[PDB]
Amino acid sequence: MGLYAKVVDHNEVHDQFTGKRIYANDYNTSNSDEKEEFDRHFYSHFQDSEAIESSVSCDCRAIEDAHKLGVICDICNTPVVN
Amino acid sequence: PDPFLIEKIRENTPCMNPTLANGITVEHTMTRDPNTGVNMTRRYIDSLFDISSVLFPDGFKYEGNRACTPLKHFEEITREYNAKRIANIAPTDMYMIDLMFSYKGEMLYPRPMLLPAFKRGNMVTINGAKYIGSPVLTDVGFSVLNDSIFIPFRRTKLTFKQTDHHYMCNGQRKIMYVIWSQIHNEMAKRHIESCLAHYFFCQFGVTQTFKQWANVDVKCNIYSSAMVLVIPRHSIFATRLIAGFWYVVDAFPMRFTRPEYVDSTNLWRVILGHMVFHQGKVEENIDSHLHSFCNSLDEMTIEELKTVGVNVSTIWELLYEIMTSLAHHLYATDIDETSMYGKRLTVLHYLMSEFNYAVSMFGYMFQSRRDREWTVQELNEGLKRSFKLQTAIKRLTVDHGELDTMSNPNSSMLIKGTSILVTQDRAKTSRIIHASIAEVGQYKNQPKNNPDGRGRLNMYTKVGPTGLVERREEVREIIDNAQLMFRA
Amino acid sequence: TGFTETTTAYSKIRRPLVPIWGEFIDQEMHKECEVISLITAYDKLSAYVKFCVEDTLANLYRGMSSAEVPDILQAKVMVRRLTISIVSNMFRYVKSNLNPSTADRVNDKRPKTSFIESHKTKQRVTPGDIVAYNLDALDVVKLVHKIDDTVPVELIQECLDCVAVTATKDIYPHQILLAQWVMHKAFPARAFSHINKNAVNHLLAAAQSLMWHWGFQQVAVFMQVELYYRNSTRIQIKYKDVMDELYPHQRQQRAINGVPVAPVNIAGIAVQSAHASIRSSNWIYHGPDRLFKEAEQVLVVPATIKSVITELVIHLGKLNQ
Amino acid sequence: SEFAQFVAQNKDKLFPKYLPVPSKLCFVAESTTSGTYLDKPIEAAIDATLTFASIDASSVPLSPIKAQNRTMRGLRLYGQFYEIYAKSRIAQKPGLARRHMFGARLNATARAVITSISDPHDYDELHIPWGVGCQLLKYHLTNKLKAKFNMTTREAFSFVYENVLQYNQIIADLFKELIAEAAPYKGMGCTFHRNPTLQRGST
Amino acid sequence: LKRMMPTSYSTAVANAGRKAFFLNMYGDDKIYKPFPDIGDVIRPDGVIFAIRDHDDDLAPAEMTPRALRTLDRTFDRAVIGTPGAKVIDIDIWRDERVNPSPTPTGMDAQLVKYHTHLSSYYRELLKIYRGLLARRKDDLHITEEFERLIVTAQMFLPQPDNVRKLSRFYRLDPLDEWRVEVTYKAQKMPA
Amino acid sequence: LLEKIGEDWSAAASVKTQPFGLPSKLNNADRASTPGRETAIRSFGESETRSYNCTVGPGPTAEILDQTNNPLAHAAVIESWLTAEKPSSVPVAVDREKIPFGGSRPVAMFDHLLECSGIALEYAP
DNA sequence: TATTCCCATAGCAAATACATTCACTA
DNA sequence: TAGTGAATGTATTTGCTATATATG
Ligand SMILES: [Zn+2]
Repeated sequence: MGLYAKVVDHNEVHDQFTGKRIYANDYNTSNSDEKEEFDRHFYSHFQDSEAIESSVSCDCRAIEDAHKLGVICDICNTPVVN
Repeated sequence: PDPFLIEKIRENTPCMNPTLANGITVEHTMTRDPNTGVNMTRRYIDSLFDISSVLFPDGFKYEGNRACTPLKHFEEITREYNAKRIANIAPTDMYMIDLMFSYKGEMLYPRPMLLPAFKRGNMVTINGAKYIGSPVLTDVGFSVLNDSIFIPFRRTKLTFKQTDHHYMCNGQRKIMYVIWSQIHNEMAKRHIESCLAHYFFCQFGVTQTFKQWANVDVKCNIYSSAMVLVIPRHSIFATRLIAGFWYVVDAFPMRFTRPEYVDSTNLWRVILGHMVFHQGKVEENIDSHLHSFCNSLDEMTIEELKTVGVNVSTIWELLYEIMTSLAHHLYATDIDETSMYGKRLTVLHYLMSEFNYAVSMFGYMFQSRRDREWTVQELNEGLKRSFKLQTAIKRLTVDHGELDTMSNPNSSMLIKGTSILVTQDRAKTSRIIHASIAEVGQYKNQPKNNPDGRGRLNMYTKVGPTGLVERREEVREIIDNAQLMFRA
Repeated sequence: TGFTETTTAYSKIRRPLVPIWGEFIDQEMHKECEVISLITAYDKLSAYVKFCVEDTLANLYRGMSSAEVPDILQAKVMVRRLTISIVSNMFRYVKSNLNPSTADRVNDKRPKTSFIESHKTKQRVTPGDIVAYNLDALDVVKLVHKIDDTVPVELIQECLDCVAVTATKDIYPHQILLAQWVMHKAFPARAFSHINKNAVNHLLAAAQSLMWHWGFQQVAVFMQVELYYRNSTRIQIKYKDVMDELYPHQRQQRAINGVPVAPVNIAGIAVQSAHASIRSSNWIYHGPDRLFKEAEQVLVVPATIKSVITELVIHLGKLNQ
Repeated sequence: SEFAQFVAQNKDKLFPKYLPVPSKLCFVAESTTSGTYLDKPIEAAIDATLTFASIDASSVPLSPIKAQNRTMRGLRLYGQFYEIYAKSRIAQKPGLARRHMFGARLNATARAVITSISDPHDYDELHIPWGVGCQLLKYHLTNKLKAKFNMTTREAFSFVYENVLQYNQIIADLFKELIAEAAPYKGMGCTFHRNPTLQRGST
Repeated sequence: LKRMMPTSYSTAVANAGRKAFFLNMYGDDKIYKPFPDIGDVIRPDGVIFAIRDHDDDLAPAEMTPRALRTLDRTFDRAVIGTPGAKVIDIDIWRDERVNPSPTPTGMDAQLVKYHTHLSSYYRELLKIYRGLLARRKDDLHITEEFERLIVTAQMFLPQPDNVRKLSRFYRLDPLDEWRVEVTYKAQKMPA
Repeated sequence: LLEKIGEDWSAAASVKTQPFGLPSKLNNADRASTPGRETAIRSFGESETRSYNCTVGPGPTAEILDQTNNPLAHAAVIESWLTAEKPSSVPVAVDREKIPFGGSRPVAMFDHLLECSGIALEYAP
């Protein structure tokens, strides 16, 4: 019967979210240590024009083994996903 | 085939012009003087600095250019930065020259500069890619498109248009054409447009303007608005002057409270500056603007107009002839737009455009800072700021319409090589038939870009030493007869 | 041209609070804001600085919000310029500070290819090939007989019976290294980082059977284990001649004081890497029971495992000539 | 009337306490030998996020009025980003919607020039060249090679790629077996597209 | 159609060094030969050369003599041309100021052979110019083509130890220790 | 003879993707890595999907797109070919009960961006 | 696939080369 | 007991910051 538009409730999205939540309010860019961590979560950075020779990884690229899929990284606290 | 047959076939076949067939870009850029051994491109650089010497402060001189040894050439392009010497091994066709300057007899730091070299067939390799450099067919002196006279200078480009204004003479309403041009650029950054008569009034007095050029003794035939100007009962140029004067006065009547102030000079400049842009800044600002304007007619542009038959020595003489001799081009042009006979094959003016831009801006810096003592350190920093290693070649493969990628699957040099012609409209990135296409172009060769045959060069064209297209008499009658039937 | 007295912060220049501010500065970025925080003309200067800034991408990428830029520039002007026409100097200083190697540029990307397709970073392995190798690793008997066809089926069967038990345990680097070495004749080694865990467990059982058949029970016991709870890459004199014959391509060494250094055997490097991994932790046995008895063996490491590993590599070198 | 109805019904979902920053994949930074490249429409998103961060990073704590003024500036920046991103990246000819939602670059495809079948033939049959057949039917051939000839996957892949540029009798036999096994159809089904696509017949 | 055969010329480029090494594609059990010589032809499957990533922990698997002869389509990188095409030219660039070279021993006999001859060719060119410059101080005029050739020779030859080494690039692409360019020609049968 | 002898043919069964998970374009470095060009061909433009939605139908048209836009669906296709007794006579390639619709990356990106802005597209009740 | 250039100078951090020592092997 | 190589500490060198009207 066709498609129409709805309005989402953002705090309901916040409540139902799963995993540790990072707030951009808790970051001082002036401290060079905190700027690096902020850019870790915001940008998807590519250091060169080289092909990515990996199939699965965690957030911090500590585990690149496909047989460890589903295991949570101990450095970035992120599950290893494809 | 029979050997006797080939000789008879050869005997009966005319030959192409070797200058066009071998490539005219090579002939115009790399040909060396037998006396001195310096090529055309380097000589062109010398001529650019000759016309710009009038803007140089006293004691500053241009000493010429010198060829660099390969050792210095290697050292310059592998200069160390951040503890790293980057070397680009992709093949290029470049050579290096040094620009020499002196100040009060003391030689300054030479400025190395790279230039491109061309091979047989208009071939050049830039950063590992092959290209073809083709000539551009351009108008000599000036160009007319639509109620506009385009005149290119080495430092500026001017277009002259027309407007109509109403003035009342002896109680009779009359209409006259007013020629205007935009010469200051902050005026574009901004109603009245800058009239040529307004510029004359800014330079000379109104009485001086009328007496010196029009030989008219204007007083205060009676001309009034629609304040009185009186002329003896015994011209078109004077009428245009009157029309421009009233065109300026009518929309700025507060300034002319007393008639005598018309004959001043500062008031006209104030009006012009208010058109372009506080009175104090305005008065000083134009006094420099009129100073640069009076020195804008370079020697190279004078010779180009001389060929057409203009014979102008000062920028004021040019404005007089535009208002007197070239005025009819604004409404009733007698020059065929579709012709190809009175044109010139030009190479360097489009090849060395970026370098020419640097030279002009260098001269403008001196003009903007007149009456100043120059130190050797200041001059060295200025030279380094403008003339850099890759100034001339930094945009050859970007927006130059006469350079195109090469793709030739066979060994022929003519088919898509030295026979490519670039129209003036596409020089920097059709028209009805004309019998000259059969002589200068190739009317059956119809690529997509130029379906009328003006995008290719006839290999039998007659060309003068400077690149001027000449006429062939042995086909003059047949060409002329066809042209009549085309327009009949 | 500057002065250091502690006023080291002014050493590269060309009033009452200058010593205090210099000492505080000397004692991680935009420290001028903090020293300004210690302590109209102020509002006029702020408005002028905001006007100057009013007329980028690089600032945002470095973490400078557009709101914070005027405050930082005002602090810099107040500390480094006012303490030493004033309006023109401040204008030039602000304009210079707004726009300070080529690799430090922050360029704007200009994106028939879509905007998403403009990013052109590829993965290295075709997704279809990974799916193919997942199925291949499940054919243990076929793979084993592709390397050594004399292995009895019963030995392979006994090894495969333990796969289900060890499927719940996590796999460790020493297990993968030995499986990669043995199975390379029929299964690619680099595929181990891409195949799923079930594929790897089958290959670990496959390699264990081959080592059992060849007579390397002392090292085969570690292929199917669980984690319980000096590093020299040189080759013993006994095997140095043989290894250099089977793996002639060696790693060159940096010259010391002009004196050249003999090349290091790369195969010896890998042996030490596996030997260090085995002794890095204690292991719990989960493999075949009969194999555990043939090794004269929670799981103690024999004192000569490096010699056994070296002989295993020697066997593989002869097999792949 | 419409605007009043919209607000009167959705007023309970117009003032959230949290807002989500877009995904990490939206903002891509590529650092090369000639600098780092970024997408210009992303600018407002970066500025909005940094603005909220600077609220607690200020050396002097902000007064309640200054806190609200900075908060509104951040919110106005978020609104600018979503409108510009939808206008410039979702909604255009090379946009997300018209290039990827209603189109795709498919797997198992080929592209080549065409010739004619003038000999006696069936009107709905197609002949593909040798090179296209080897690369297109890579996994079909690998299945046959493993079963019939007891090849490993590595050997099968090596065998297929080796014979793309040369004729091989074994591969040719497998091609016919694949075609003959598509019964009761005459062969392997496919679709041929001609551009531009206007009428039924171009596909 | 046998009388309407065109000929195509093309060039293949490979880079080896700190990241990867060449494989033994044209040699046997006793000879390592990564790519065909001048006058050879491309082998039937069309591979000119292939490179494998560096990894020391996989040496007993990936560095056996058999593994160096076998090309893995999924995990290696190869450059493929027309089978049966005849190699007619080879150009090699080497970075000699590496301590130590990341190339394993015994994998550069062919690379060194062509580089040594090429270095001699460029060395003689630079020697000729220096002799001319000595005799004709300030009287030596050279064409623009010769000037660029001498610049190429200096870019090719090693730099004196007193100065910093060159970082060679090909249009914003950094060269590795080895760069090999192979030119081959093939004749096409229209069908 | 004329140029363009048709030597630039392309054919690929599986192609390498981006970090986003969509087929990528081919650069010059990867042009000669295979005997023939292995590039995904844009055989389904917006105009083609307009035609297919009317003749073939919206149902089957979405299946064809999802087999590429969803990388997991493509992985199911390859496994079906490899495990089939007759690879050219597979009844169903993607088991829609195990891999249901809703996994397409471009659609998920579309939904995510709209959700952040505060809206979502839904079926009319 | 991205280039057309990069002010001079003092202090610091990290990388690097060399000497020394203790444990393993013959 | 003699020879040798890995681990460690220490002095030296160099890359890295941080400030310094104007051309259709
Ligand atoms: Zn991690």
